[PDB]
Amino acid sequence: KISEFLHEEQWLPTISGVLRQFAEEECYVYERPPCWYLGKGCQARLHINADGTQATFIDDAGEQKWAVDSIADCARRFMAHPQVKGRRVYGQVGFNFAAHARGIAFNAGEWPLLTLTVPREELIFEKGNVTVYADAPLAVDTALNGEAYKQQVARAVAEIRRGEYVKVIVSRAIPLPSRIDMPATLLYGRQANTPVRSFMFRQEGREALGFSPELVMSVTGNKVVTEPLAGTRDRMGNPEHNKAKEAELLHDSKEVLEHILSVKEAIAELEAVCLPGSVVVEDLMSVRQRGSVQHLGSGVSGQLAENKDAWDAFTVLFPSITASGIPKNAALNAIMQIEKTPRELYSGAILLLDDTRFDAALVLRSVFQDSQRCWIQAGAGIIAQSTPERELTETREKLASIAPYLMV
Amino acid sequence: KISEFLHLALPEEQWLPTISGVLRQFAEEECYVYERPPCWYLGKGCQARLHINADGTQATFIDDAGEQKWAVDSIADCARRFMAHPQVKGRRVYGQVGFNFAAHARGIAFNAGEWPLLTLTVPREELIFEKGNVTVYADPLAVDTALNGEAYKQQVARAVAEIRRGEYVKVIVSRAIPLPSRIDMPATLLYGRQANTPVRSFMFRQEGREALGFSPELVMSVTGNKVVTEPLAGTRDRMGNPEHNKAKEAELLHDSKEVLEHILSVKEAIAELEAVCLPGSVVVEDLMSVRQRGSVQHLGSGVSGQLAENKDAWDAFTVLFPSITASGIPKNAALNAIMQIEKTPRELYSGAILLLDDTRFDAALVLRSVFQDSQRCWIQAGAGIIAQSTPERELTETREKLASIAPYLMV
Ligand SMILES: O=C(O)c1ccccc1O
Ligand SMILES: O=C(O)c1ccccc1O
Ligand SMILES: [Mg+2]
Ligand SMILES: [Mg+2]
Repeated sequence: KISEFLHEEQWLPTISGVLRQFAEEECYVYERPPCWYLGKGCQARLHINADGTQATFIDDAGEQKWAVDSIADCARRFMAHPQVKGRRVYGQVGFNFAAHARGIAFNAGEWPLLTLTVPREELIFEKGNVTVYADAPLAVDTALNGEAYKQQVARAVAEIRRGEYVKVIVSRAIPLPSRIDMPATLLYGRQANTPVRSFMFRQEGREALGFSPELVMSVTGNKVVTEPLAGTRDRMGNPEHNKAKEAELLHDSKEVLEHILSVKEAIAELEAVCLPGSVVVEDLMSVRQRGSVQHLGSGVSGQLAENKDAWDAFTVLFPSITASGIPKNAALNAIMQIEKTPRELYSGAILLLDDTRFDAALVLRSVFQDSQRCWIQAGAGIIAQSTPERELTETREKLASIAPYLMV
Repeated sequence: KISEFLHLALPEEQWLPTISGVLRQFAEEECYVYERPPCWYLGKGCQARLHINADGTQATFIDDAGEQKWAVDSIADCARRFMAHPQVKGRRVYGQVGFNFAAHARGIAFNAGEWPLLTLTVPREELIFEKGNVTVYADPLAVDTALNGEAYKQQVARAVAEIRRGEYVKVIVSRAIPLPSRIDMPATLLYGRQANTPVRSFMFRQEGREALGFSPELVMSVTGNKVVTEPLAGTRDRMGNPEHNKAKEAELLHDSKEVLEHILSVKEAIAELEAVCLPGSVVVEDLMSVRQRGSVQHLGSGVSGQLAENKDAWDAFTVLFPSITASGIPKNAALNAIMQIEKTPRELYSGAILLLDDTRFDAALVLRSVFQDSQRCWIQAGAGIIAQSTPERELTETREKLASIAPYLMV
């Protein structure tokens, strides 16, 4: 039921308003051009806890515990539920969803593995209008702790060269001196970036926001698309510098090899769920501009096989190859061996599910805060040809996409 | 034309021998051989020919009514008029396109060789062999590949230095190996084929010029509105045991120099196809997998597209040719570097062989091939030179490739 219809550069500020006017209440914001989506409150929720041992459903009638033998079956059950079907669903998928779904052992973090929410209220910004439906920057030193990171990379490089795996994303968490103003970081960060999706979610005393550089996955009807980005240079100088960096990226043998290794894995992943011969690269290794950095990017698509749904596709595609590694399960393991803080939502997914689409954005270029931690996180794809010093610099170039725009 | 069908109760072992035995009987008549599995098409004589001379200044139609001079304002239009000729419609057409067709099309200045730029021929008689049946329509040289390796190395060095100066990104530098004698074509076909796994095989004789070879890649295939191109680039040997070969395969697939050399050419192929296709129809159906080609294995990708309404197979061919994998990047600068660096005309080397029928426009790249005319008898092979290339490796590469033809040349 459409409540109001008030008649674009005011979209940004309005969302902030909404987040503040109704702060300390649960909110989910998602940008998928030409629209913004803001959901508020909670009419139904599926919550999977940090170690994947409890699935909780909540709606107005109360709380239920659902059998959690398969998180994907829980997600399917939620989407088919009477309180849910026909409604837009805002979701989040933590990094360790992969290990849980994969029968890989893992150490649980603090954040949920998966949540899906039908909001009580919803604003939609489109065609210089909004539709309502109802029932002070901070300085961040991104060099600190550099040497420990380069050791982690040198370890990864040793493991690859020994043949333990081919690629792994090693990331570093940078703790922030104070909690940040999320609505103001959103506004200020956004104008600094050209992301494929933006998001801000506040739920159960935990907050995350970011400018997603790529899609994990998009499903429209029977067509599945994934969008691996891998291979990076800065775009942090004048146009001349940036354009020389673009040509350099296109012709650098290390960056190109990093890229193609991931596209070929993304092809094999889609092949596991798609009709034979339907998997094609629609865009091969073009440069994508993402704020402080520009990347090689490819679009791969296929047609889901008859016995495969968007959740089967999501479990194979998750996490992005470009945020985990190759082969995926060995990389996931190396990540849990090498990294010392839980990724939580970092390298996970933000979801928007509605009548026409399953949309899943990769969680990078993002900032996170709960009762215990406030941090940003960036990594780099490590291959046999990686240099620890260059990969450090790469994380810093990526961190410059979010870090300068953290408002206190 | 009158036709006859024969079932030969011949074992597989004897099929290739029978074909080259028939070729033997065509003695010194003009003829055209093309293998596109499951068939071998042999054409004999000439009923109708389009001839484009070496400098691209004269187009001639020839049939039983005599010679007619056509306007060379557009080779593509000439080729279109020939296909639409009453003499031609409904017949398989055997074509050859010389390296210099590129430069000419692109209004780049070239030095003409002696071979025609392009010819298309409807033969007078035809034989089609397919799995032991035939349909008729009627009315050991020793070659040292190391010799002169030093001169080639300097050509590679010069290309590399030119790339490092930013003149172009990639160029194929090739070397011609003069041969001691004229070769026996039917015996070369027979021995050379069973040692190769080419996309197409060919042999032609026309107006005192001959060529034969085992094409490793298809410039282009068009059936109806769908155009496929299959760029190959990046090489290792497969001259050893299956475990040596499997090692070389994994090594090819993960070598950053080879992977870059491959993808640079694929993206050029994609951009070329996009100029003549429906927006969004150009996709990569097969990304960078290993293809086995006799003495060598290569990375190949399969790219496809849907032709736009204002464009035909002739339009696709003009943009797709020569193979980026035979010229360079950017194409025009690479064609200029090849003309300044190489000392002999390529003629048909790195050109195309065409088989055109009702359904299809099939074009195979001329590499792994042998040429002979009134003046020269030679083989030829090159290598894709990028910033990372070393002259020693690239010489070795030309020799790995030459080994698909050199060992099988018969007198
Ligand atoms: O390492 C990269 O080049 C990269 C770029 C974009 C997204 C994820 C990545 O690992
Ligand atoms: O240089 C190569 O590896 C190559 C391989 C196949 C065809 C053309 C080529 O240049
Ligand atoms: Mg990288
Ligand atoms: Mg090569």
